[PDB]
Amino acid sequence: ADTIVAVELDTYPNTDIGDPNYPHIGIDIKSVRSKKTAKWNMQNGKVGTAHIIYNSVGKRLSAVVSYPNGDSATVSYDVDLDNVLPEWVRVGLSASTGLYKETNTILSWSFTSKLKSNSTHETNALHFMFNQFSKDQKDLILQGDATTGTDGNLELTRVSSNGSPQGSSVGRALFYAPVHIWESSAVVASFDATFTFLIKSPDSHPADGIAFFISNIDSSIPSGSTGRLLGLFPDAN
Amino acid sequence: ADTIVAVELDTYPNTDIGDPNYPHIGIDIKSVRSKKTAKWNMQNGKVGTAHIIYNSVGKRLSAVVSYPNGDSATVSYDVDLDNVLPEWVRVGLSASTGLYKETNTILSWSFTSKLKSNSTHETNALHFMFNQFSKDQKDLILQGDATTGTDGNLELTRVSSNGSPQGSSVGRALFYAPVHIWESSAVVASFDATFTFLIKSPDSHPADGIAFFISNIDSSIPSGSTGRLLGLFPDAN
Amino acid sequence: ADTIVAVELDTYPNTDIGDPNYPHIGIDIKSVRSKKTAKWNMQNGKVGTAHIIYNSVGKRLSAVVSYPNGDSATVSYDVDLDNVLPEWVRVGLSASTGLYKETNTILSWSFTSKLKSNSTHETNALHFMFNQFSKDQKDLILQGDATTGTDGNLELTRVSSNGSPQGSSVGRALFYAPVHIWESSAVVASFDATFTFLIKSPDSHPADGIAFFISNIDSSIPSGSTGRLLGLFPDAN
Amino acid sequence: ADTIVAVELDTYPNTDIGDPNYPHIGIDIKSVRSKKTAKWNMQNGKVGTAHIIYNSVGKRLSAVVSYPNGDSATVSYDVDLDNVLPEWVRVGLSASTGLYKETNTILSWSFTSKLKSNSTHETNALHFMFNQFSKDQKDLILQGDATTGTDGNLELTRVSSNGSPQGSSVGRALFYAPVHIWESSAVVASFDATFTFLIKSPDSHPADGIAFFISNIDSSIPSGSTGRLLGLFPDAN
Ligand SMILES: CO[C@@H]1O[C@H](CO)[C@@H](O)[C@H](O)[C@@H]1O
Ligand SMILES: CO[C@@H]1O[C@H](CO)[C@@H](O)[C@H](O)[C@@H]1O
Ligand SMILES: CO[C@@H]1O[C@H](CO)[C@@H](O)[C@H](O)[C@@H]1O
Ligand SMILES: CO[C@@H]1O[C@H](CO)[C@@H](O)[C@H](O)[C@@H]1O
Ligand SMILES: [Ca+2]
Ligand SMILES: [Ca+2]
Ligand SMILES: [Ca+2]
Ligand SMILES: [Ca+2]
Ligand SMILES: [Mn+2]
Ligand SMILES: [Mn+2]
Ligand SMILES: [Mn+2]
Ligand SMILES: [Mn+2]
Repeated sequence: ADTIVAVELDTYPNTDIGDPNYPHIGIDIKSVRSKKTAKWNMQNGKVGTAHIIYNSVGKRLSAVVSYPNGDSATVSYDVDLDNVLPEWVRVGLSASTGLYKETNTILSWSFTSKLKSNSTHETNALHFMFNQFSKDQKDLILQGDATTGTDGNLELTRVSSNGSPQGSSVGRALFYAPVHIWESSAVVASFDATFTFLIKSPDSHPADGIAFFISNIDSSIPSGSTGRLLGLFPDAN
Repeated sequence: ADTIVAVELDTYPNTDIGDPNYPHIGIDIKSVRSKKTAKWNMQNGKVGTAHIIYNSVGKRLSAVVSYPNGDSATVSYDVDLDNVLPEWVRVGLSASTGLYKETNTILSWSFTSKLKSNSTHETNALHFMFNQFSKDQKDLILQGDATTGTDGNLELTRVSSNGSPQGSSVGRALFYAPVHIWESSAVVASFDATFTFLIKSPDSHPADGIAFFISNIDSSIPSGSTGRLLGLFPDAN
Repeated sequence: ADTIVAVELDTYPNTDIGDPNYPHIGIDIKSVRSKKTAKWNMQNGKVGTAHIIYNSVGKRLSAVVSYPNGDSATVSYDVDLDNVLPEWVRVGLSASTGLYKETNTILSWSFTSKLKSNSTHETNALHFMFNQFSKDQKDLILQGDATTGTDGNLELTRVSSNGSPQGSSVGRALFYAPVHIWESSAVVASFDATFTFLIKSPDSHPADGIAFFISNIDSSIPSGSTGRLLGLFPDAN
Repeated sequence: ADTIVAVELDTYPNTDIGDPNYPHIGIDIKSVRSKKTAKWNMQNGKVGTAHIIYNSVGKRLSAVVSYPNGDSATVSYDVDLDNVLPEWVRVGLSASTGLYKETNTILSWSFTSKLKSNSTHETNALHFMFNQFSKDQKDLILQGDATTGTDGNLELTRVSSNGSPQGSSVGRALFYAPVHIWESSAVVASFDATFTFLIKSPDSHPADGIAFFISNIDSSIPSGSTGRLLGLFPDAN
């Protein structure tokens, strides 16, 4: 299977697979069963912002999700990603719907990675920022139901022409270049990511969420990973 | 044929095909015959730095090459790259040797592209920085004789096991991700590139040069573009 | 007097001092009499974005102002700022009102300066970005009627508590740190700036405009520089 | 008294005042007695690199010091800097010598601060990078014996005309602009700092160390804070 690290914005409490019984943000290390969660007031129809930060020194993977009204949820988990992730990875966004649904609309997405060697000034870095997604976004690998160009937005899951979300959808966007996320010789490996999203559901309850993830370079949507699996895992192990 | 925009650090006067009779910096718009050149005193065995700068507002492509003792060569050329390059590109480094040779050693390579649209705050950006090239450097596409990892460097052309450069070599390094170099709705598209290089010819009779280039995404080294053609062009037209 | 370089967003045609007879963008080199202007459709009440770019290689100072509807005005002027500006400078925004008025509201402001030496990797850089201005913005020197903290915005000129603009107002905001804008030894000196603004007038015609400027470090509003003088010059010489 | 948060590269064990009995890296929260230290093998006459990293989400301040041969020391400490520093600060470098001495030579110094608020896209940022310090370097506040310009470096403490360091020296370099280190409404405040240093003791008996610090804006060198007090603290409490 793929190797996944993710920060999940999980809109739907799947308590059968260990979700807490509320919308929550979570840190997923090789399992959908968040090593750590925090309660999250997902505000239906509002533009939210997620920030993900890690460095190899502190070895603490941190995430915050906030809305303009100031409500914010945070989660941090101590993890040495050198021991989790392959040295080269891709990074992406993933979202799903199930039986319940929501738009999983990405308005913007940036990422910075840094690999600082002992050698003096010898930082390697990758940064990208998408504030506008075009129809044919060639630096983005779109997977599953992921489309771009739709209000300048990335729709990770299916939406109808009227902006109505479809259920049992999964989709992801990976940045095209492999990312060197750690290196033997590196003093500091550090990455941060930000994305802004608009999760809107006409249902009883929104589902299933958005995740920022780091995978093996050849990572693909696991079959069946709609719903609670968030486009990330083949199962709930 | 590929579409190439390049800045050439041309170490070998091929007067035969329109080079000036001295080592020079040149701007190459779809031809190895520079639209503009400037005399360049290549310092054998020294680390030089080339900067390349363009924005879509000023519509001037500028390049400078310097060495630590302060000596520098500059060339700039008015061109609207929107009329030249496709909307998506790859950017890269190329080098060649021919009858004569030199180390085409790249010690560092950074690049920033920005696309600032109309919509308000909607910059797309890419930036990468390589101060250290690794043996297997998955965000570079290595072409021809280009290799990475030998002293943390990118050797664009063949160097024998003892640091001794080889004739009739060509190699290139393209950043893996396509680059949105322009867009109709962008207010500003800008890019700048820096690389540091070590050109050493054991005889001080160097050939043929290094180039920063921008090409069609599927650019490959044209057949028999060693020597004066710098791995960029199929001929000297 | 101060030494001023500015990009003006000039909302009011003062043809007595050489303004073209329309709103225009302009490049001001030590005079309010733009060395170069372009017609500008200032859209009353809309959020506009100005981008200013220069580098020391191309020696072309470029500016674009755009609105979300895609209307954009550009101006570029060849100028070697090494010959204009002191080596250390401050950078800022300025705006004025006269007999006519407008809000001169700055929503955001960023600036990057870069000073790259021959010495290898030896960039100096300053970057700042204000997307939110607070009441007591200590990295900003506010001059004249300039206030911050008002919707998270910088109001360069007087506005009443109901957001109504006042005439015969001038104000500016300078970034606190001196900026090293050029250096003998530098291979590349380059700066860019962006700001977003909301110019709204209830009058017949808006006045007088917003400028991004670079001055001597001790620069202050010239007395009387409300109105067409834009907070920049003591007169129209 | 000033409020100091610092990372110390402490070259001289003052066991007397709680140093461990070896050269060490330390995190100093309002006291020269580090909350956390780590053993540091200072390499006489080599260029070392220190990285300091904090974000307000993870609430862990981490520092690493390395030398080109790969050897490195790391310390991290959970602290919420919002409860420690004022909202606005200056950031700087400090060094001292005492009975014993060393070059406290800074070759480069960069810093990034970000304040990411609630409002959507509303990052405030500051970044500066000094790879070259100039004789009159108007964006640094030089305090005590600190000087700039000698080999393009910042000598934090006195060095005789022949490169020979002096005892009982103190000096500091603060970036000129106040830094918005935190804000109540910010979702994320983060900062990171890097500097490269050359500590040379002709005898290999070095004292006293270099620190990266964050202080009240009006921080000055406390009286008799040469030696073990690193120009940071008025006493060793
Ligand atoms: C209750 O059934 C589920 O619906 C929720 C919301 O979609 C998902 O968590 C899950 O995987 C199924 O598809
Ligand atoms: C003399 O033949 C050439 O050698 C020079 C010097 O390398 C090149 O410019 C060229 O294309 C051929 O390979
Ligand atoms: C017509 O009088 C003027 O009003 C316009 C608009 O304010 C300004 O250009 C000028 O300086 C005076 O104050
Ligand atoms: C022995 O006296 C001290 O010298 C050492 C070594 O420099 C310092 O730590 C200290 O504060 C005094 O100056
Ligand atoms: Ca779930
Ligand atoms: Ca040639
Ligand atoms: Ca005017
Ligand atoms: Ca000590
Ligand atoms: Mn979950
Ligand atoms: Mn040529
Ligand atoms: Mn004018
Ligand atoms: Mn100590």
